[PDB]
Amino acid sequence: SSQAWQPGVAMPNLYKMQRMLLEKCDLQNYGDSATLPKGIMMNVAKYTQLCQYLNTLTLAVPYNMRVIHFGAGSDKGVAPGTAVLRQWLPTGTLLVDSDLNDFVSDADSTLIGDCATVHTANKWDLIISDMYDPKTKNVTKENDSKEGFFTYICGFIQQKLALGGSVAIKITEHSWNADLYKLMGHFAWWTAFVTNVNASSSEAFLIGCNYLGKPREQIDGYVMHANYIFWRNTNPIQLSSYSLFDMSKFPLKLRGTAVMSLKEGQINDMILSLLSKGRLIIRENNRVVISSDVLVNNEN
Amino acid sequence: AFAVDAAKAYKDYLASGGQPITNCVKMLCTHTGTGQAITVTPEANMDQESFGGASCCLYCRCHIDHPNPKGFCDLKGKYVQIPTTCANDPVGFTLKNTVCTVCGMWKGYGCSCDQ
Ligand SMILES: C[S@@+](CC[C@H](N)C(=O)[O-])C[C@H]1O[C@@H](n2cnc3c(N)ncnc32)[C@H](O)[C@@H]1O
Ligand SMILES: Cn1c(=O)c2[nH]cnc2n(C)c1=O
Ligand code: NA
Ligand code: NA
Ligand SMILES: [Zn+2]
Ligand SMILES: [Zn+2]
Repeated sequence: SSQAWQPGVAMPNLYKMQRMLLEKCDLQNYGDSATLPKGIMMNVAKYTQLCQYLNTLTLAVPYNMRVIHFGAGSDKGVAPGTAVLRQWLPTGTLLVDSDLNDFVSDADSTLIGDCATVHTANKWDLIISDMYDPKTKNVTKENDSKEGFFTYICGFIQQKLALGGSVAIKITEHSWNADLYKLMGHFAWWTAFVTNVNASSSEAFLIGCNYLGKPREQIDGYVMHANYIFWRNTNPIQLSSYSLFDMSKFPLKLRGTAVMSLKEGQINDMILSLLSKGRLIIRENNRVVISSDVLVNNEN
Repeated sequence: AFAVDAAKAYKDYLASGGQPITNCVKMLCTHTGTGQAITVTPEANMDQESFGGASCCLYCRCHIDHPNPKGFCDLKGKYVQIPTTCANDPVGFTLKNTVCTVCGMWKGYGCSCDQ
């Protein structure tokens, strides 16, 4: 319907409330491709629509904002998604990206290695992940919750996402993790978002909006992934590139959201309310310092 | 007294018919921007395409040292505007052309300071 003019489709709330069993994902338009604007890469279009959707949420956007982007490399050796994120984010936003393999980036700093090697002294206002291993997709085997980089991402959110911050983590039918869905219940709001340019794929971005640091709701992540697939199986999404032609309101507005360093005992219901509205970020405002662990081997 | 001359190699490669470096990252934008050469956000006008800067830098893309004595890059982390007529070779364009230090436009592709 009018969804073709949106950047994509978010999982309707009624699907989130079901108790489905996990089935195979069988998309009506599987294999179809969207017609992209001349010379535009799929991953530029994909990240553009993701950012267009993120514009509709209550994201906290402080001064001195810091954003980290995992899985930012491509088989082309460049970082299209990072370039879109830097376009979208306010000028001056600190942007760090990372991937397993070497790539050329517009980020302020880039770490090359397994994401599990990545450590940061500071907390973050937004975490984006496009990490994906195509070897997880095996339609001949049972589809269990995956660990790997998802285990890292869950721990990283709980240790290094500022309260009030948000995440967008790429999943697919086979690339998913039950604890990550469970962690969506620790945000004021959450959804699974499918970009219109990639509507024929079981890909979605699992978005947690405004981190509360504790469960607002208990989510069974096995059931929730089954609910996500049930939604995808019963709701064909028409491939569409329409929203890419309307960039007039693309830039993320520098809201100037307040940043406060609060101790756990100080986070009352009024603070939680402010966090829930995108009106507050809780973290230190110190320097951004990152590192990657390097395993040292002498093969002589 | 030896250093690899990457700029000359790419120019010579182009002049002998080599295919331009590809996978420069083109951005979506309104194409109603200022048209300046290198900007903090896409600024293409109707005559230009905007690209992620690092992907259009010969030295970035070839994994080699920048000629800036401190190794600084003019393009990485910014957006470069390329005339649409030259967008088949953004790396060659940024290598061969120079930005006006007064108006910020490309010399010969926007800069009117000599009027
Ligand atoms: C779909 S691609 C990334 C596309 C990229 N976002 C873009 O803008 O074009 C998947 C990325 O996730 C990375 N990745 C997969 N597993 C990883 C891991 N354990 N640690 C770090 N990066 C990983 C891959 O190397 C790969 O570059
Ligand atoms: C999403 N999806 C499908 O919809 C589909 N249909 C048939 N094979 C399929 N595969 C492998 C798939 O991943
Ligand atoms: Na945020
Ligand atoms: Na998959
Ligand atoms: Zn460079
Ligand atoms: Zn000039």
